[PDB]
Amino acid sequence: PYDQVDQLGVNTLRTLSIDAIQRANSGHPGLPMGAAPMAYVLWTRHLKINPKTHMNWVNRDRFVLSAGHGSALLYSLAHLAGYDVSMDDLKNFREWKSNTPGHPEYGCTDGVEATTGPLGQGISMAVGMAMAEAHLGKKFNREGYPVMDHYTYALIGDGDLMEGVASEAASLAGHLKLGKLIALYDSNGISLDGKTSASFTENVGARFEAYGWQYILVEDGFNLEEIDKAIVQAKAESDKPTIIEIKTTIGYGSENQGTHKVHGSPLGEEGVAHAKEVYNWNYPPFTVPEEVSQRFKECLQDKGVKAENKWNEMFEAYKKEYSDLAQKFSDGFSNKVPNTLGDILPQYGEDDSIATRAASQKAINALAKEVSSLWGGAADLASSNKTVIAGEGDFQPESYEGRNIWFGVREFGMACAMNGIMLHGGTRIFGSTFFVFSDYLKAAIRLSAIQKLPVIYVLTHDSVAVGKDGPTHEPIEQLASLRTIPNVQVFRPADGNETSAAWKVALETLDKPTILVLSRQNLDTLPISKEKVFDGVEKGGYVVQGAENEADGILIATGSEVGLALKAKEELQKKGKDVIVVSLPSWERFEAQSEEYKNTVIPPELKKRMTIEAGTTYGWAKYAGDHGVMIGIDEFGMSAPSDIVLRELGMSVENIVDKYLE
Amino acid sequence: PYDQVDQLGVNTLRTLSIDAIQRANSGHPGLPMGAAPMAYVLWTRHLKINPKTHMNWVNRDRFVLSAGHGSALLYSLAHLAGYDVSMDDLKNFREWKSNTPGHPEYGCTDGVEATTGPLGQGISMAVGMAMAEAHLGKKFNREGYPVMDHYTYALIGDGDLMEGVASEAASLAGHLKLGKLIALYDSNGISLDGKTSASFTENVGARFEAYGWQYILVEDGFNLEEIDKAIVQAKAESDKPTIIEIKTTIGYGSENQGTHKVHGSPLGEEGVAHAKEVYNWNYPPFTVPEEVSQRFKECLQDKGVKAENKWNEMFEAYKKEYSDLAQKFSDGFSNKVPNTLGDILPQYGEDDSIATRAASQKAINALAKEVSSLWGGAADLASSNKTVIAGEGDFQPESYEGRNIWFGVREFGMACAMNGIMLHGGTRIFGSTFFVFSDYLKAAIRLSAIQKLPVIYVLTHDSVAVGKDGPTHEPIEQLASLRTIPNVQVFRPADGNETSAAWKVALETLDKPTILVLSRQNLDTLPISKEKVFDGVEKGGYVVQGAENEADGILIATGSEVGLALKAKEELQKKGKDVIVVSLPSWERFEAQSEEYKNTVIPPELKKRMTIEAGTTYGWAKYAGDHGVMIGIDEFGMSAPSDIVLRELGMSVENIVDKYLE
Repeated sequence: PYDQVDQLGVNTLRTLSIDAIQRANSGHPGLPMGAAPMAYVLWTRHLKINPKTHMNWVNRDRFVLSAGHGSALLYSLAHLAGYDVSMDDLKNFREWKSNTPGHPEYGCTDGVEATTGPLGQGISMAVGMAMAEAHLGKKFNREGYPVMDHYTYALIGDGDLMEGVASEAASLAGHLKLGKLIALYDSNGISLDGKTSASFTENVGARFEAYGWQYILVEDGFNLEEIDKAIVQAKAESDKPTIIEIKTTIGYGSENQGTHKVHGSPLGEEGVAHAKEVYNWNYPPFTVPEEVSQRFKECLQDKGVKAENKWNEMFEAYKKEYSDLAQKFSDGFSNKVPNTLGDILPQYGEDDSIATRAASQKAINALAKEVSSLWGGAADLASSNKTVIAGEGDFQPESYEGRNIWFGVREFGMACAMNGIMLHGGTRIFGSTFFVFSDYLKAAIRLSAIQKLPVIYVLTHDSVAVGKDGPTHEPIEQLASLRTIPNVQVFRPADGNETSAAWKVALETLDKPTILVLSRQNLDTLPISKEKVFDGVEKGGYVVQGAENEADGILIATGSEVGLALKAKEELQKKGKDVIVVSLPSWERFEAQSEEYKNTVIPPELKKRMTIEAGTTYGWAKYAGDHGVMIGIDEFGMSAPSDIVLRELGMSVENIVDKYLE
Repeated sequence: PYDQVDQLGVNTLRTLSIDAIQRANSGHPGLPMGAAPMAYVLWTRHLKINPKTHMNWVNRDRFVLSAGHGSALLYSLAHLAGYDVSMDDLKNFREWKSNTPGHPEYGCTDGVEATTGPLGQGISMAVGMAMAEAHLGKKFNREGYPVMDHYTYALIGDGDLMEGVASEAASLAGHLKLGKLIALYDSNGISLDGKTSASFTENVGARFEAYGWQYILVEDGFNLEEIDKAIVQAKAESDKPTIIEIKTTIGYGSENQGTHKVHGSPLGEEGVAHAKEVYNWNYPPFTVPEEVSQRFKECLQDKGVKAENKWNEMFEAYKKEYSDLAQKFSDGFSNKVPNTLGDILPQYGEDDSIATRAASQKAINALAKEVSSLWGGAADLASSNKTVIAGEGDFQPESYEGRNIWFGVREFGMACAMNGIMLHGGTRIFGSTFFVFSDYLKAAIRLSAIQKLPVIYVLTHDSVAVGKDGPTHEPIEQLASLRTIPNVQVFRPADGNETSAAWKVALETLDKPTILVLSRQNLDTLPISKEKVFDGVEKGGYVVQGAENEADGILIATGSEVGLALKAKEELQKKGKDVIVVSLPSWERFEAQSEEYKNTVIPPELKKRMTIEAGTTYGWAKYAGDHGVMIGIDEFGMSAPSDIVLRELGMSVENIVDKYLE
């Protein structure tokens, strides 16, 4: 099974990682040193990948380093395995423009499946990848045609297991019985500040068992043979996901091994030498020994090529027997969308009154028949958010084809799962909760943005118009929270047509997440054509009603406040004041337009402006100008009837009119 | 033990709650109906409180309804118990300005210990309350003087237990062996969307046991006697916190009992009648029966008065035997602070170079001797944040007097615990993590703000200057995230004197949380006096260097960018341009100043302005104006040496100078 060359492999990982860190004079040597043994066994015997085709083989096993600080080990693996990470790349760890950055960045480095610096999120994404494999397998697989059949692995440490979000992900994964998911827990009794037993002395195996996982202990984590065995039993147990606790010694080889001092700093030239002693390692820095290159070739590369070719062959047969199906399987992965979205989506007449959450629910159902790769759910708020895909089944172990995911009351875990689902490929995902609770998943939105994933977030109950549930349930600052996240687009639709148009844009946008911000209360339909609303929303902002002749002023608004501005336009047309009304459903989309376009919507030279949005005024001075007035809410709300809360916080016609006139 | 009158009590809670909800035509009747039995047993036999003194008795048992949607039960209890919640108040549930709002609001209603609409946070705050009781008891208690000796209870449901943050809190509570903490779990198999088994089928008892809690099952949750017994065993087990799982039927009495339909909506007049049938209840709406009033008086009120008086008597003896101690015990609760803070805190000379995280560490240690009620810790980042209180001990079961809390990698649980610590009273708490991970605890900051708690958040590693760790670890949008939260103050100190001044302000501010945003890299000391910096920081913004005569322009900056602006002032004084330099360490504090003061710092009439901050430009147009230029970063950062990242994202002198001149 395992012989002496293999140990020289383990130690090649150790040394590369440590040399990389030492040359950068920056990085985290402890995990590489304690976890090379486990990573070696996995990558050489148990990872079904083919580096020769980079990350394009859709049925490769997926590996995630959730303990993202172990990056130097991941790169050393990617290099040994044959990905486009060269020795020179390892020598540029943490250097400007390198493909070997401080924490792993998906899209930056060949072989890196996920961006994982932030703790907890790596494993919770892996859970999403595993849900996707299960979903797709059940939808597409057939007698003799295992088209979506693979494992999901996550390497995790104590930090991951302390984070709430990894609890939410593990509970959800246990309930969904994701038997193809396996976690390798590098259990070394050390976190950054010191002994883990200063804060974390819980029984991890038992918790995991309480979730419906399988727990396996490997007491000797430098025993390659035992790790292999544990992974084999993890695989045989396909009714349950499995966590393998692997007892290791952090910083193995340093005088400081087993202490916090090896967690987050280079060893220094002395400590690198001392570890090389203990390893009986005599090679110069940044050398791979020949027998190690050859063992990886043997174990990993050649096996990978043959499994991909046997999958390509099996696949060509699939596509001939089950033609229409395999075409959908391909369209899933390539994100094909129909040209008729504009016709498929619901349209609203000038008399319609509908809440944007309900108009979103109607888009979802109209879309589900035509975009067959679309699935999603709510964080135990499908009935409140309105995010049931009617008659399309529930995603459960006995029905992995069901398209309605029941995330439970797990906002952050939901978001991270959606990231994994999208890293996996093959579907379009959406997830809903209340906008005020976007604070709970904000760090995952951040990761959607970094990783450029077109996750769709459906955030309902968007303002103090929520009413009786009171301040904790009434958003104020959450638009500012999400608009500021780079590489996102936030749409706050003003009626049902804007809401349909926002969903179309969300389907057509493939390199950033789209966030839809939706009302609880009914809103009137804007008095202009479908054609113009769709154009305007595709552009992020547009004129809803111009001035007959020369404009006295301009009202710029979003969401539910656009109807308010339309009313204030009427009241003001009396008093002798003819104002423009602009809807600005997305700041980000609006600013990506030409200066020419933007000038047509907000006249650079017109200076009597009012901005109106039920949320903080922070940021609005940009459109309001030195001379403008900002109507907004910069205080917590209250528990009262909707109309009273709005009136009292100044989201009224009378207030907008008075403020424009004073 | 329990007799027929008691059951009529249980049913008074049920009916009041349901009438309250029905009249409001808004609210959540399911939990009240299924959990009155448990709440009755607790409040009448096991809650050591005295309503006659409201919430002023510092050693009362603390009760938290974590399932905040059960508010109508909480108010019915507060009313029956004798708090200032009248029958008329119950008739104004969810009505404007009522003291009976939709979800419970601390500070709004007599008898309400915590604001708990957002799920997970109620129990995690309770954990903090329990840590405070343990801390204070160990510090102050003596032979025959149990001055801080009481229980902490939390009533929780399935939603709480799905949330990550309640896992972080339960793990931490298990590790700290908080034996005075008891949770009552209303386990009814139902969440909002449907059966809990659609998403949540884990073994809660076993997880809780894996944390180091005691688990007790009460299979018949309408058996008053069994609940009582379980609470008695929970109390006898003082080595471990205890969760009591109480199997109930949600909406008991409705045709719809045991379904999701009773979770979040009124029953309707029909269903209220049908529940009253099942209860054999013949009274008119909003009636308390006489024997019930008398049983509460008997069980709860009179016992409460005698326990408080016996504590007052025991206390007067304490204060005479242990005088200096009991004076500190009182100063703790009243938030007394010395007048010499300004002298105690570290001061920096014009040559000093220090990172604001390190200057904060020095303030912490200088403060700890003089403010004896100050304790705190880090989310497994004490060594990175710099939040070790030197030589003041660790907070652990064998040393509950230790003042350094090891929260582990539990940002959100840390924050919520700090809220509970502050609701409890008796200390000043601070907690640290990396600023980029404030996203993880943002919902708890929100609750500090709502509840007006002067929690201190120490957020380090504030910008892309972090460098090699790369984008996931480099804040961009997080200042916008926190500045927009109503009722907070965010300070981004520009040197060590501003950092000392910010800590003083944080101690003196008692009605909102203070957030300190701190640098990783060293910053130079600002070239002006201690006196002027302290004045300026107390004011939120101020002039650092004026123009010799007439100003050509103004540079307004924060944090580390103030030193940059000072350099650009030198380079610009050449080219014939004399500019003002303003430091704006806190927007919120600055805007609370008079218009007169603000005009002296930022001249209303001067229009050549540049704002400079290493983070998003969103919001800055307010100070920059129509004609100004905003220097900021609106993209994710990169993994590279600190100085290169700053240069490339334009946080340089050369860029500020060119931009001011073009």
